[PDB]
Amino acid sequence: RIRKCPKCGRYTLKEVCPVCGEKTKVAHPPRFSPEDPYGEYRRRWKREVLG
Amino acid sequence: ILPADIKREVLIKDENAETNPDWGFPPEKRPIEMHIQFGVINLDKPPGPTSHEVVAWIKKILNLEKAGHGGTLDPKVSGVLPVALEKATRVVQALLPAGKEYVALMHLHGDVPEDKIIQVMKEFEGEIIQRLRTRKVYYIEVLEIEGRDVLFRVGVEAGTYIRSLIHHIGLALGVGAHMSELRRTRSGPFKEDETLITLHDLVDYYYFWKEDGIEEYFRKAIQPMEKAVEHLPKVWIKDSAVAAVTHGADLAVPGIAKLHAGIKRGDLVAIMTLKDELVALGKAMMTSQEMLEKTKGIAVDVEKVFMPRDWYPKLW
Amino acid sequence: PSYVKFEVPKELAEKALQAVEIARDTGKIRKGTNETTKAVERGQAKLVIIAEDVDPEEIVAHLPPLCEEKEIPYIYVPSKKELGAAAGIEVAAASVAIIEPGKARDLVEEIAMKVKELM
RNA sequence: GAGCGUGCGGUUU
RNA sequence: GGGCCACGGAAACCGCGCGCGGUGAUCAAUGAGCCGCGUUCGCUCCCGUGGCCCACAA
Ligand SMILES: [Zn+2]
Repeated sequence: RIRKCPKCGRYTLKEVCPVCGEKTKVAHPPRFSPEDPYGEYRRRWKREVLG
Repeated sequence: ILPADIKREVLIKDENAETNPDWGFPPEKRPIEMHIQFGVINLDKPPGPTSHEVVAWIKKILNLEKAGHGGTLDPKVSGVLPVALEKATRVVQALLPAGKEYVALMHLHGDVPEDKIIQVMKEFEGEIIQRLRTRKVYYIEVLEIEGRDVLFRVGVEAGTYIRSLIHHIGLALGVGAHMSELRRTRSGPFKEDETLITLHDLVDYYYFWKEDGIEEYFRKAIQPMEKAVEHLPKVWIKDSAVAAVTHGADLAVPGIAKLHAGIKRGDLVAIMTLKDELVALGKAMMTSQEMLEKTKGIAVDVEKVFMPRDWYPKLW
Repeated sequence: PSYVKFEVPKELAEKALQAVEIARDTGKIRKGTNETTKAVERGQAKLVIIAEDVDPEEIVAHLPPLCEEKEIPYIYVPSKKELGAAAGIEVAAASVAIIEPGKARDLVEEIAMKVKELM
C-alpha cells in the first residue's frame, strides 16, 4: 500500500507522484529467501541490465 | 529535522599539521577485503524476517563471522537497518542512541474529519510517555489521508515505539487506531540514499565480485565504518598521537589538530585521523573551548579502539 | 520495465489472453508465479505468459532468463489484473504457464512463431 | 549479574 | 598497578511468526488452508583467562 515517487522521493498511497507527476512504486523491498532458489537466474537478467 | 542535523563549527588548533600519506588507509584506498573488515552496510530490511535472521543470512552468504545490526526492526517492518561487519561491529553502539525517522500507515477504527486528525497528530510533537518511560517526538508530518487511512512521517528519539504511538493517537481521537504498515527511513547517519541497498542487490553484488571478478558494485554495497560516526562530534588528531591512542593511551591536548565546537564534558566523540579515518570512540574530559585554549591535559578518555595498531608507526 | 526483453504488438497480446482463456476450462494451465516457475523447471510448460506491470520486478524477472535455459516460448501481456481474470480466478496473476493446450493448440503454435521473430 | 536495542512469548538442568 | 584488544559468564525442547519443498484456493496466485523440513544478532557496564602497550604527541 505505501508507495514512493522514484524522482521526488515522496511517499504516497497514490500511483501518480502528487509532487512531480511520475509513476510511484511500492516502498517495500522484495521478500528474500536465504535459499534464493532463482538467484542463478535473477543474476543473469541483472548482468544484462549492467554489462 | 533531527538533532544530528545540526551544523558543527570546526575549530582549528594546529594550523600547520599535515598528514603522512604512507601511513594508514583512507576509506577509498582500502583493498576490498579490508574494506569489509571495517564495513557498514546500509541495509533495506524486507518485510518478513526478524532483524536477527537477516543478519544471520548476511553472515552466511558473505562468509563473515561477526556482524551486528543497529536499532532492531520488527518482522513486519522494512527499511533502514544499519549492519556493521566484522571489526566494525561495535560502532553500532554509536548508532543505538541516535534518532530515527519512520513513514507509517495508521488505520483509524472510526470516522474522523481530516482537520481533527492533523490538528491532533501535531499535539504529539514534543514529549510523550509509553508503557513506563518518556521518549521524544521531534516532528510529525501528515502526508495524506484517504478516509480512514492516514499516511504520516514521524521523527523520534531512539527507543520510541511507533506502534504504541499510533494507539495513543487512536485514543486521542477516540475512535481508536492501529498500525497497518511501517517503514524506517532514517537511523542516525543512515538515510534512504544511493547507499541504501536490498538483500538481492547485496548478495548479487557479492557474486559479481566473487564469481565474475568485478569488485566494483560490491564495493558500493559497503560503506566505510567512518560513515557510522558522521553524526558524532569529532576531534582530529595528529599522526604522532594515533598509534598511542590505538594502544589505549588516552588523548591529551597536544595531540589535537582540529575539533568540533560545542563539545561538552561527557559527550561521546569520534576520534579521527587527518585522513578522516576513525581511530577510536571516546568521551570528552574537556569542553571544546577548554581543549583549544589549554596546552596540556587529558582531552578525551579513549574507550573503544577500532583502528588496528600497525597502521601508524609508534612515534613515541 | 526492465524484465521486458522485448516489445509486443497490440493484437498479439490479445491473442495470448485468448489461449489461456481457452486452455483452462478445456486444457490444463498453471497460474501464479510460483506454479508457473515449477512448470518451467519441470519442462511441462508449453507457453509462459508474463504480465508487464509486475512490481517489484524481482517477482517475475527470473522467468525470461529461465525460459531461455529451458527454450520455452514466453509472451508478455499488458495487465496482471486481466491476466488473472482470464485464468478462472477473480484475483490477479503475474504469471501463467499453460501446461497443456486446449482449443488454442494452433493459436499457440502461432505465437512461438512471432516471439522467435522478436529476438 | 545489572541492563539496553522495539521481537520475541512458554516447559524444564 | 592503569588503559586498550581478544576469548570465557550455560545447554535443550515446544509454541506464534517467518522461510524452503509439496499441494494450489469461493477478492491473500506478490500464494489460502493443510502436510513436511528448517529458522534469530549484537552492544554496554561489571568479574575471571591471555595478548599488546604505558604513549601529554616530540
Ligand atoms: Zn520521486
